[PDB]
Amino acid sequence: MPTLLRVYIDGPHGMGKTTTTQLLVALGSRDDIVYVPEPMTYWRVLGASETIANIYTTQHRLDQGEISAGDAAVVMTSAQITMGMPYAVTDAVLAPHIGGEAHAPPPALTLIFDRHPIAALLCYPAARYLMGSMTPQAVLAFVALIPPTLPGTNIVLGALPEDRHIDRLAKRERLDLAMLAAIRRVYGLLANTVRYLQCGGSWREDWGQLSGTAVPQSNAGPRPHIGDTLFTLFRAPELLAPNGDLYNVFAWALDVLAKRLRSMHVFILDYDQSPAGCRDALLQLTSGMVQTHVTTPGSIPTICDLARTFAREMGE
Amino acid sequence: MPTLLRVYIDGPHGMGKTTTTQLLVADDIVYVPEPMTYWRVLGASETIANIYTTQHRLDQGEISAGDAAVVMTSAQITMGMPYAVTDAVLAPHIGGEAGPPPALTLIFDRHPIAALLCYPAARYLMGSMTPQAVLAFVALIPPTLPGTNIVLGALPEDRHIDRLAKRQRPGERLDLAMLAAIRRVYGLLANTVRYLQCGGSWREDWGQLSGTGPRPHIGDTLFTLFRAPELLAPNGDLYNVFAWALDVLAKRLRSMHVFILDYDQSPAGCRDALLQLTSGMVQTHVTTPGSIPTICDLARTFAREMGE
Ligand SMILES: Cc1cn([C@H]2C[C@H](O)[C@]3(CO)C[C@H]23)c(=O)[nH]c1=O
Ligand SMILES: Cc1cn([C@H]2C[C@H](O)[C@]3(CO)C[C@H]23)c(=O)[nH]c1=O
Repeated sequence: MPTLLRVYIDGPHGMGKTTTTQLLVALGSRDDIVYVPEPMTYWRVLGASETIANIYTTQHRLDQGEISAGDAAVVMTSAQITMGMPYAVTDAVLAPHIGGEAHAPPPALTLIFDRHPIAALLCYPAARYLMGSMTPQAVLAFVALIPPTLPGTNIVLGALPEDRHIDRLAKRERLDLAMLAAIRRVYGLLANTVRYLQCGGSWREDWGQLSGTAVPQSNAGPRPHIGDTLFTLFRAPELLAPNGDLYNVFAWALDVLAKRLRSMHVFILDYDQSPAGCRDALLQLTSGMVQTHVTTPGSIPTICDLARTFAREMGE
Repeated sequence: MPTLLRVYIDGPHGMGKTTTTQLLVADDIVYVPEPMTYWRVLGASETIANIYTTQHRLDQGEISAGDAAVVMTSAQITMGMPYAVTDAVLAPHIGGEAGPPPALTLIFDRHPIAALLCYPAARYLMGSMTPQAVLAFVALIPPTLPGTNIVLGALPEDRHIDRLAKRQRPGERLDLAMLAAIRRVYGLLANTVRYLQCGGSWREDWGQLSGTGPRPHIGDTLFTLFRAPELLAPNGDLYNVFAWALDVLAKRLRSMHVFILDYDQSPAGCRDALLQLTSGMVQTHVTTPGSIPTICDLARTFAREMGE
């Protein structure tokens, strides 16, 4: 009965996620830990041409009033599909190999992913909605498509003060502070949402506490108010019927959001430290993560093959 | 636990699927109708019209293939939302196969694969969707649960054109090139399920598409559409990311149970044939004691809100 440890490193761009993941992997034996990198080659060439350049280019032309919100939404929506494809297809092929949740002995294999499918199907789309370039209905359609949450889904989010974050970003994409704020807010909201659900929060019971505007710990702390969760973003006029509550189609999508996030294992990594400091901190966090059994005898080698294949073909 | 019979009425538009499903249920049989209100108002404004106008603009050379594909892509997300959200919430209620009449019969107007696979594939055949986008939607197809019975149609082309002309939805343009494409995709779909059920291995047969248990040839299945040059490396090999999506397609389609309804007849004749087809469909148990009444509620609420 070989066990597997899956860890998805996620959160806003520019905090040091990629470095620290590589550093952690460099500490292990090549055969017992494998890095699933960002699929940059899929994004710039294989799925479409220079998808990142197109997203940045679209938000800029919308911001400058050169294209309409509608024109922006179509490009952003199609672009996000391209951005999420390698994550969704990897999740789908991995799925059959994942058994139940297995502290416990060291895992036979550890897979560290640079992001989870919810980055492209939920977080970046929600931030683009805040930026005016995605409709809330399209964000909810993406949510309804998030794959069932496999057992042992450990997600590591990141903490980094805005000023240090902004500092790192003056490195070269395009320098969008509003987008940085939006993606930090969405990942904030996501950590609070997982805690709200894990504390027994029912969005349907608390929906009425939202009426207002905009004024995190994913696995500690008291229960957050629904106003500090992702459910706050969907009180948009577009989604409300003439009686005032959400149309049922959108309510069901929120039911799906709850189901998917409630069973996840979320951890917060302080990135306000040197690269080796982030590496250790993540390594200490990796000890409280949930492992799973695998379903077949050869699932370990198959999974390892999948991960190396992915890295070779799609990472730079 | 009580048993459930799920029946997805699908296939090319213009065949009379909605006419014949109306008649079928015209409290132990509930209909999840075509979510026309989502398409025209709730999800976006007149998405049908936007899809047919875009293809028309592309056919006339007013917009580029790239401009069309972005619109078709974004619009297929809108079209499929009602199906995807319905499947996501119904999923936890479906238990294993049960194999006497079911406690509930849920008849749907289409399955999620219409919007995540068949319409995208037809638009690729129409030059208005990239094959990479079709495989992105394929990777997102929900896992096939037990008892997924899908009814596809059979109808001669000329008769289908006649019926298509009467069944025009709001914003639709009569397009015989799209009719041919959607008829080709659904025919390929039926052959693909048979291919996979008789043990066909797309990876083993792939060379037959380029290097020259009775089952259809692979060139007569959906896999042939994915020999698209955009998905291949300079040496001709398919990129693994796309091969994986084809592995997902094989997994999702193989376990669906396909039934063919002859539409070349009257609405009562079509309705009657549909009912004859139900004896071979697979029923499942539900997972909770309360699964039945809540599924019924889902179905009525969907209908009331999104049905025309
Ligand atoms: C995952 C994801 C990323 N991105 C961009 C922002 C980020 O800085 C990046 C590297 O992660 C360049 C690519 C999106 O726009 N959408 C997405 O779904
Ligand atoms: C399911 C589906 C339908 N359609 C159109 C064709 C059809 O005739 C219709 C009603 O069934 C108008 C809507 C698409 O364009 N994409 C789709 O995924």
